[PDB]
Amino acid sequence: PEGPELHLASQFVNEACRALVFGGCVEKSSVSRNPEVPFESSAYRISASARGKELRLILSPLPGAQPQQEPLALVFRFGMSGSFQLVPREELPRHAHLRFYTAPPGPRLALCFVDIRRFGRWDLGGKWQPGRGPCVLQEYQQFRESVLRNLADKAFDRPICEALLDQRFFNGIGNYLRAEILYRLKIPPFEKARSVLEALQPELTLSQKIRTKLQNPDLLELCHSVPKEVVQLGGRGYGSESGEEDFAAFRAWLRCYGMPGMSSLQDRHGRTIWFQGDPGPLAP
Repeated sequence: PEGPELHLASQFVNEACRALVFGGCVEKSSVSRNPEVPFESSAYRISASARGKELRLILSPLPGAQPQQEPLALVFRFGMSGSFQLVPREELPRHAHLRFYTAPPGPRLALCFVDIRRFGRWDLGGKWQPGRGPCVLQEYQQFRESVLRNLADKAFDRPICEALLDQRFFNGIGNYLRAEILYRLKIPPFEKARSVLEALQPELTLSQKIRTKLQNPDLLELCHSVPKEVVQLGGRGYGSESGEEDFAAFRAWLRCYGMPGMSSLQDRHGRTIWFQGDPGPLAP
């Protein structure tokens, strides 16, 4: 998955669980190789936040809840088929590998992490993955400063289409985003990364920026604004029944990835990069 989805998923959990009270233990399917979640509370609230391609759930016991339980955070990585779904207790999805059940007050429901392929993972604790940089959606300024400050890193000797997938610097950018981003600026996917960013190495006022930056956004600005477009398009459809409608809108939003006429190549990782025109000097 890519940044927009994790963000939208987090929004869904928070909104759906805002007034729900969960209780009991957190159940993991026997088949799941992920860790068991030591937790038990008669009444707790679930909240979530996202950062790049990671979603963090926080389980917070309500006052009076028993037995004594400290808040617990869990960080998830969705994988190809992972998702969060809120369903009726008697309709648990066949591939629900981690489940949280609502407490007696009101209709019995279950928040589930569903993942048929089981590529998804979760770890105990609220610590984000070591080395992942700032989220391109929620931490734009920190994301940008970190890239410019570390341009000397060997990560930028690779072609731009490959560096865009390096989560140490572009946390949240995935295969369809790098294609759409590069297409907006018509930047050859195999141009040396540092070469495309070098020029970017309380200065300009708003009037100056409006005159020379507004209609000429740079690669780093788009790493934030492009995925933000997907977030706006997605609205509050995650977790609902508007899946068909949402994918149709996403399909229409794409300008390059998997589009007719567009060229395609395989990077050193085997991932397909879509582009239009010149592939670049470092093309395989």
